[PDB]
Amino acid sequence: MITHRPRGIEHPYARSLDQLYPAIPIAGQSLTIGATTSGPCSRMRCFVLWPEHEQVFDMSPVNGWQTSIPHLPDQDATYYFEALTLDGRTETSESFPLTPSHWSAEPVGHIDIDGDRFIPDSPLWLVSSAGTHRVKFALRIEGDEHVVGFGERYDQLDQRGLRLDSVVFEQYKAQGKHHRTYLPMPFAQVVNEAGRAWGFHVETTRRTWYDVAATVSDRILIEVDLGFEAKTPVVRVNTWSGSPTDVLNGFLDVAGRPAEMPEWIFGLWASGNEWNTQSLVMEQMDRHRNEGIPVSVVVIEAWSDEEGFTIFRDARYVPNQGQPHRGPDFTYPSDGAWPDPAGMIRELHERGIRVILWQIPLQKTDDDLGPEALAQGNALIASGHVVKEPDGTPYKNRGWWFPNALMPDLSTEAGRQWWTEQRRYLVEDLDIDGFKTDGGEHAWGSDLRYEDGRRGDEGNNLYPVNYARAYGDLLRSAGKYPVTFSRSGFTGSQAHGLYWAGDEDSTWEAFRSSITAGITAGACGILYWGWDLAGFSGPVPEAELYARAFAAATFMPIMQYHSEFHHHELPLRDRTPWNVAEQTGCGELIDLARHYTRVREALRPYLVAQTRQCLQTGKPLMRAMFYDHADDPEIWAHPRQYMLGDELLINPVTAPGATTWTTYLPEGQWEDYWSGEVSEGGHLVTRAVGWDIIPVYRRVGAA
Ligand SMILES: OC[C@H]1O[C@H](OC[C@H]2O[C@H](O)[C@H](O)[C@@H](O)[C@@H]2O)[C@H](O)[C@@H](O)[C@@H]1O
Ligand SMILES: [Ca+2]
Ligand SMILES: [Ca+2]
Ligand SMILES: [Ca+2]
Repeated sequence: MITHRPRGIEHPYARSLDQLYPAIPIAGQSLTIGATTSGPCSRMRCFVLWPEHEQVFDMSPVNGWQTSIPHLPDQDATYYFEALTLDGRTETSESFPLTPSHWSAEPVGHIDIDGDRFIPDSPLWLVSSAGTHRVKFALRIEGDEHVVGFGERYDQLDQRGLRLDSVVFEQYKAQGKHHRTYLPMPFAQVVNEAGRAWGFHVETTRRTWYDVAATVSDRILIEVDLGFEAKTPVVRVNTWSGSPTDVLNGFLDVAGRPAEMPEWIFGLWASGNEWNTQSLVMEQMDRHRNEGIPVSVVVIEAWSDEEGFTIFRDARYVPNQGQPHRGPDFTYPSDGAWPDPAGMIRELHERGIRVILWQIPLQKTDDDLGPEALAQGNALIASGHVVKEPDGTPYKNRGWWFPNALMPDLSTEAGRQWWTEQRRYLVEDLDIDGFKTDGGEHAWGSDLRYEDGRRGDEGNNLYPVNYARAYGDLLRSAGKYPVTFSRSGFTGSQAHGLYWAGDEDSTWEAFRSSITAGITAGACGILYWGWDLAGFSGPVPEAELYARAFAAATFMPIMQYHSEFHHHELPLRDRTPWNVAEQTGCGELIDLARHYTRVREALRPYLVAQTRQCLQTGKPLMRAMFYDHADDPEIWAHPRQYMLGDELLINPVTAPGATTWTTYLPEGQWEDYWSGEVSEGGHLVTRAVGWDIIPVYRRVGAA
């Protein structure tokens, strides 16, 4: 048969071979029409039925076929495809509607917005006979203003001069180079060089695009998807002005505010994907103890049966019909991977170490699965609590990671509870302390259905917010802090747990990119942020990178090392101080990890106290210079310097071969963290940088 889907697979940054490009066809511009066949074909044509004119296009093959209409007429039409199979059948497709759109400056909708930066007659509305699909409007920016926000960004702090968008996506590595993110938000601050700021927030969970004075040097062009249903269009844009802090506080009053968190999150977090037995985990924690490199949290990713992510690997149990297990349901073989998971967790607690288990918001449907995971899958579908296609059947994951997996519907209390009830015994009976809530970026499709009544145009970006929320609520209901550790999010994510910057190679550019990610994330109210120090993917980082990154990571909100799955191949890829020391032949890295973990522990009361202040003030912890020094033009030339709380100015060393490093100190008296040497502000200062030093300066208080 012939397959044609007007929007295609709806990969946000890519197009399939069976769609219209553009997906919302535009009168005047060109229209590319693709379709696929399930068997081989010698020929295919596209018939287009306008009122008085018929046209037939000989499509060219890329089993994909394609043609294009160079200048699209402004009339409603219909189209269908005719293919000739190699065996001589003529196949014919369904009938499809073509309703070309145009931009009009007529008051089709209303943009509800205050403040004097809105351009009164900039609104353009993309309209057809089907309705109103997108709006395009503008805000003016002045020659001394800088733009920071749009969530976690990996390319640069100041977004002025760039074209970007805000859609949840998984960009596997090089997020900076590709200009994408796991955690965007349709919000930004605009900060001038006299200390005053304004901000804006497009109140939607639909996709938004921004041209931040790239095309028009004094205009921020905003484009907003109005969505599948296409209803009289009203777009609400919240706005604030005052100090940079007033503006971020504005947004948090709407979006949500960070939670209180227990002090144990500020110790070193140990992680490695190939710690996949109880003995591998304990071997590493005993090594931490014996080396004097204290760890406060261990993350176990490869803990489960790798089918349902609810049961420890090799656990034995009576089969359930998909209802939740309790802890006494399980017997653990002595010679299995996890002989006594409750015993591991108890012992680790007795040592002061908390345990976190990886989770994914996907239910595998491989044909390899055992009976328990199939039953768990059928029970999820049977509950109704599954994201659905327009036809009502379950959404099958369109990615190549976990292909065709189901996606639990976490849009309602009942669906979140259904999903997390399967995991409750882990918290209540085995006593885990939290979850690495990975993923959430898998929902592609404008026309998907959620139980809250949203379609995919609004629900898909909202998914990771609901997802982190789900597990937080599980943990609260079990008497524990909502320590979730997530990589994706949206407006609302501020209130739900901790965040890390995702997947990167072990490179200097990724180190730089990660700093930028933490600062930008802080600037949109993601307070509890971390990253995989020195990178998690590929060969172990070179010694110099690990040294510089470990140092930097000591002065960031969440400090952890992690390593990617590598099939248990050789050499070992752990980012442990000892493995990186052995692979690099630099035994000194173990001492250095001792040194900086001692600094980390001494830093913990400051991290606790400054976090508490951040909750009241609204200011980030990992804090861009403009929050306290926006009246100093010179801060913008040093965008990878940042404040850690009110008192410390941090400047990581991000270049190999560096023996000195230069820092810009803002106005005031400053004190070298390591030597006590006093410098006066308003000046550049230079520091020797042995690997035991990262430039850090403390404000000099009154005597
Ligand atoms: O064993 C659990 C799980 O491990 C790997 O995935 C973990 C990986 O997922 C994302 O990429 C995160 O961003 C990383 O930090 C994590 O290490 C395997 O790929 C997966 O198949 C397996 O189920
Ligand atoms: Ca049972
Ligand atoms: Ca005790
Ligand atoms: Ca198979």
